[PDB]
Order: sequence, then C-alpha cells, then structure tokens
Amino acid sequence: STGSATTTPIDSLDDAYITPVQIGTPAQTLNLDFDTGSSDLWVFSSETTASEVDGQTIYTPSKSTTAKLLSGATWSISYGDGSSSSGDVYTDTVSVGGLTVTGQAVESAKKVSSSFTEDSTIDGLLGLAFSTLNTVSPTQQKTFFDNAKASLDSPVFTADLGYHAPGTYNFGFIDTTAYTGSITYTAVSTKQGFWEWTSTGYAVGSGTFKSTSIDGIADTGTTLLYLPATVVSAYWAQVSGAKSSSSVGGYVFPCSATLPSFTFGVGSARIVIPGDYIDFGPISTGSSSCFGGIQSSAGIGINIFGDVALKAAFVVFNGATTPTLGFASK
Ligand SMILES: CN(C)c1cccc2cccc(N(C)C)c12
Repeated sequence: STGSATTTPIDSLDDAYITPVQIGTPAQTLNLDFDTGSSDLWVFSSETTASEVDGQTIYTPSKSTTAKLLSGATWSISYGDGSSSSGDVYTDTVSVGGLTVTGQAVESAKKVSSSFTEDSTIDGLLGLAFSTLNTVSPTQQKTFFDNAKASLDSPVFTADLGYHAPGTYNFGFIDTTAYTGSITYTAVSTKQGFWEWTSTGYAVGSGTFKSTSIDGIADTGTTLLYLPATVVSAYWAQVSGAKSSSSVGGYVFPCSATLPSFTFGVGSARIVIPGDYIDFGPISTGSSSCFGGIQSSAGIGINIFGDVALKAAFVVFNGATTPTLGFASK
C-alpha cells in the first residue's frame, strides 16, 4: 500500500506546513502538522477546554463509529519552544492520502498551551520520530508510520517541502520524477528517538567548503536551521550589518541586504540552501530589521535541520531495520 498527501504552508513565511488527515468513521478531516521531531498524534477535540480553542477544527470521537476510549491512558508533552499539550487517548481509524491505519492511537487535547490556541490553522500534530518518544502512559503507543509500516510497499516516507508553495508527503514509495540526480543516503542514530545524522561540513555563499562533523536531527516540525555558534557566526559575518540581538532572540539583519546561500554536506554530496530561504522578513510590521533563518543551537543542546534546510531538498526517511536518511537536490 502507499499514500500521498499535499502539504501547504500555513502563512507567507513558511512557519509551518499542514496536511489534511482523515480521522474516524465517517471521516473527520483535520489539518495536522507532520512532525519528524516528535512521536505523538494529538488533535484538538470536543474535550478541549473551550477557552483554549480559537478557530481550530476539532475531532469529535462521539460522532465516530470506530472510536474507542483507551481506558486509563493519558499523555502529556512539552516541545522545544515551551509549548505543551496533554489529555486522554482514543483509538480510531486514521487515513493519510489514501493510506489507512486501523486502531491508531489518537491523543485528544484536554489542555493546550497559548501558542497552539493562537495558531488557528493547525488542528494538531502527527509525530513521525521513533515510537520510543511517545508520551502515552502507562502503555506507550506507536506512531502512524510504525503502525502503517507492515502494509507499505517500502518502509519509507519522503518529505518534499515547498518554498512558499505546497509540497508532498509520500508514504511507501520514492517518486523518481520529484528530484534531480542521485539520492545520497547517510546513517541514522536512533539512540535519542530522533532521525539523528551527521552532516559532513558547510560552506557560506561561494566560500570554500569546511569539512567538519555536525551531528543534528531532521525535524520537519521546526521552522529554522539551528547550528553551532561557530558556524552561525561565520555565516552572519558575511552579511553587512547583521548582528545577534538580545531583544529579538537571535540574529537579525538589515532588510535591504542580500543573503548568501548556505551549503551543508551529506556524505560526499552538497545541498545548497538559496539565500532567499534564509529571509524570514521584518521582525515587526514596518520594521527595516529582518529575522534570520539560521540561528545558534547553543541554548537548545541539539543541532536542528528544520524546514529551512529540508525544503531545499528531496528527503527520504528510510525506516528499514537499519534506518537511513536520503538527500537529493531538486
Ligand atoms: C522575529 N520573529 C517574529 C520571530 C521570532 C522568533 C521565532 C520566529 C520563527 C519564525 C519566524 C519568525 N518571524 C520573524 C516572524 C520568528
């Protein structure tokens, strides 16, 4: 079996991407943020504190004939950005792009933090990291990808994210017409529950490539690219007037500047992020100070290849027994 779904940026900055997901019988269609950095499938629901819902589509398990309460199970999650959600758990049928999993754990939200309530375009998260990070207690649950693995033609999904444009998530097959050239595969460590890999270096603009190992995670759920302080300082040194700002929380640059590209290594291959992808626009409406897409990982503890890097490539997440990550230009 296979599945295929279009993913669409939520705003003009590509802050996140949403993908329609069918849940329940008859289908209730919610727009979920596919997140390779977490492993919980949770949704706004009819059990959400009414005051914490502002425009989201809610899942209503009482209107679904296949929903079953997973008795006693609860879940609680906090994300890197300080956002949080928790609640109880149903099982139900979940289909993504024609691909169906029966008995999927669907985590319903009793409480969500302020950032989730404020974002009315995101009805929930669909986690695609390894199931060992799933927060359901006392019985940890499987991700959609893990439950669908048995029925897939190939145990892979691919992320083809668009730059200010829609893109595609595919399950169970690799589209040969979606990328140029050959895919370079690199080893993944599952030690921490993430799609964790090691980049082989970087280059700023048309500068020379610096061979150096950068351990990081492939995270479709994080907007920006977060790299070690030395690398990020070398990039922003090339932009006239760029500076790190305490007030804003990261590097900013004069909006009138042109940004150089940024290259990262995947084995012997190179992925080039166009400078336009690194421009996240004015820090406030009307400001002449613009926010940068490459920021320091120093205060995070982990390097993150987020949407800024991933949207420059065709990315294969290979969930074979020995997992690997594939990168191709496009
Ligand atoms: C400056 N600013 C508004 C921001 C601050 C912190 C994180 C951000 C992440 C994505 C986009 C942003 N924009 C510039 C809108 C961010």
